[PDB]
Amino acid sequence: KVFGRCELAAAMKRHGLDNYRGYSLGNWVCAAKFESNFNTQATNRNTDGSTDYGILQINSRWWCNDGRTPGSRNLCNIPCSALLSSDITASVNCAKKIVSDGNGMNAWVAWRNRCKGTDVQAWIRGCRL
Repeated sequence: KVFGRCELAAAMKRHGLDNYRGYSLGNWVCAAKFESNFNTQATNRNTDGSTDYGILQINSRWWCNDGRTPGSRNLCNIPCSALLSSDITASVNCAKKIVSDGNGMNAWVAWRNRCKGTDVQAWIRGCRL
């Protein structure tokens, strides 16, 4: 599906995204919109048979496998299609392993370019919270 700022807020929040590694909820919703407007089925093909899927665009050469890449590690140790179902529990689950190594959310090129430095915790406000 396609989400609604608010609708996705409380979902991330039930999945432990509020504050995790000192990133408040707010941060999360914002990387969402500038990665794929809050579109789950959304995939995007980069240059070297590389692909970023769903809600947060977790890219295949590093985190998941879509059977095809000369590199392909599956650090998140899952199947990229886990990433294209409206069941967000494979994206959030993986995000936290992403966030956990070095670069924090600065690893979501659109979070460091569009919400880093802004008033993030607004993204979350009005969504009944």
